[PDB]
Amino acid sequence: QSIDQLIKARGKVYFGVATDQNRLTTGKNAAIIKADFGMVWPENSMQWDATEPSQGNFNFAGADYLVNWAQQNGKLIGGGCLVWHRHLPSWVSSITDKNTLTNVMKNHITTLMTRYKGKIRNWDVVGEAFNEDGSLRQTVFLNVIGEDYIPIAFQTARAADPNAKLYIMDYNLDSASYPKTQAIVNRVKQWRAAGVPIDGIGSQTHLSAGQGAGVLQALPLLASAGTPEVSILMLDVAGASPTDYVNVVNACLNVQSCVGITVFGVADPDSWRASTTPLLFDGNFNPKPAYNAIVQDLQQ
Amino acid sequence: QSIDQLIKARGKVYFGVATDQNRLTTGKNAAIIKADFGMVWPENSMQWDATEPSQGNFNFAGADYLVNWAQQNGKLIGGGCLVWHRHLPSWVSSITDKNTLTNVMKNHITTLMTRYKGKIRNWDVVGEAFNEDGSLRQTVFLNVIGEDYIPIAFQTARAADPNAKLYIMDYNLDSASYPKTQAIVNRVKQWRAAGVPIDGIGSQTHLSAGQGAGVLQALPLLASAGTPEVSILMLDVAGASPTDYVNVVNACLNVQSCVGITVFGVADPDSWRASTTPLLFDGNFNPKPAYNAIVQDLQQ
Ligand SMILES: O=[N+]([O-])c1ccc2nn[nH]c2c1
Ligand SMILES: O=[N+]([O-])c1ccc2nn[nH]c2c1
Repeated sequence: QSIDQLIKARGKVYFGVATDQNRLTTGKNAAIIKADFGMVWPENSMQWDATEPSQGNFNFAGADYLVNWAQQNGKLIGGGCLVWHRHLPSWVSSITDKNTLTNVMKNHITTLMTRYKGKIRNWDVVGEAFNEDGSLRQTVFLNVIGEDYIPIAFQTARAADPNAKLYIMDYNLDSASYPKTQAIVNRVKQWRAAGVPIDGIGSQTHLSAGQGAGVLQALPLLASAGTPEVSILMLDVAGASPTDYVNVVNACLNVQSCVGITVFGVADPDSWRASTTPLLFDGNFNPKPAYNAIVQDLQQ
Repeated sequence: QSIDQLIKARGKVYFGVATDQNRLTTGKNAAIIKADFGMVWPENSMQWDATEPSQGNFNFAGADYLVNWAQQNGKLIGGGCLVWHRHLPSWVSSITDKNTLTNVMKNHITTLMTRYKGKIRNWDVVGEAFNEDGSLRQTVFLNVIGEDYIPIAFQTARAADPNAKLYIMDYNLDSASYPKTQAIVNRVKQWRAAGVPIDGIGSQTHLSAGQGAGVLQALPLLASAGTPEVSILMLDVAGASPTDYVNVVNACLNVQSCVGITVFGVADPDSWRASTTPLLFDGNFNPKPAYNAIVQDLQQ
């Protein structure tokens, strides 16, 4: 059975997966995505280092391939990350002038979003903006533009494509008692109360064995910020226990504003942490017990 | 135990593999390439659709990543394919003017080769130019420019980087009695007699089970064209029988002008024909029997 179909039958929008051109032309990835998943995200092809490796020199071939494949196969598309220190080329982080950085950031956002205007359901606009203690991470954007870079990014994104749902994303939001989780919720509440157009919080969910249960409490806390949507993104679980995966799915089901879940690849050998076999299909492209456990949960 | 080291000890240049950025950041590919392979090729990142998606506007992010990684890790680099109908964007195949297409082709060759001048051992300049009956394939280049497109491509490439070995590549050159095999020999002999700088013939070797034995006769026939080098490229073998792989390796060893062998990926799940499990490492990144058989053959 298709986990995307089953999650839609439970009132959710999608079960998604990260992919890119050379996954779609190898292995069994295309067949599995066509049958079992409802939304695709670019694993790498929309990051800043992939799309604007030198100023104004945009590289869209990989992203274009993904968008076209998704449209021809009737899949939703997520995009990102527009503003993320981790995939930033050196030409950006060397800028020290506030006006120039504001305009470089705006141009990067606008160019990417305009190119795919109307085709992208979700954009991850700002990623990993928080330190573990809940303060704002001191990236080039914070240091040079100041704390208004987040309002600016979201206002710019809403203008570039008013159809898209605009998300902030972060990791280590998996426990309700962790300071980072409470910090992002209270900042998003205040931003939205001042009119910043943050439509969603996306939780980059990279779990160790046994950590799925904590998401059942963390995700309702993220939803308390009052955004229209929340999502689980980049999901993988070391060991791929059925218990951990089913707990994450049930957290999604329990939270009315949680629109769906995206797993960070199809098959274990193509994972960034392949030795932890953390995905739902094995190296032979066979569904693993965690896949079947999700199916059986969603049927009930 | 490294098949590249062992083939170098037998007097050859390399045992190589095709890869690209998102293979190097996932799985165990980087570790295996570091330990066991001596040359890397771009699986996709130097093809025309990837590098020049609109006229004169070049995308280098993916290819730059691979070249940098190879230099950091002491590996040789192959590049290609500069002129190949199978990865051609639509803007090229809609040109009908001979001068314009000639200039477009020359600019594509010169721009890529200049960017990496001195860093690339081998360039595959022209690919898949022959029909199965040995006539020239009627691609946009043949239809618009005529058969001079092949001489022009090679002369342009030699001027752009005189350090690089320049190859023509084709597939189905695996049997000495197949018409295509003798046809490429006939034409390469004629082009070299006219001063065209074709340094190598690269045989894109996609075998079915039991076809390795025929390479023992086909590869010496390809070498009879008199090029300084020949190579085995894009190698994969359905079923990955040790006998097939060893026969291909011994064909290389038997042909003085054969500089090396490149396999078309690391692990089975990442193959274009993964269901045929045709590579040297399995879906758990373990070396398969064919890998160990190559090790023993190179020591014997
Ligand atoms: O959910 N995702 O797998 C995913 C992948 C890449 C991304 N970049 N930004 N947001 C992303 C989400
Ligand atoms: O040998 N190769 O694997 C390989 C891969 C891609 C290519 N493009 N042109 N030549 C190529 C060789």
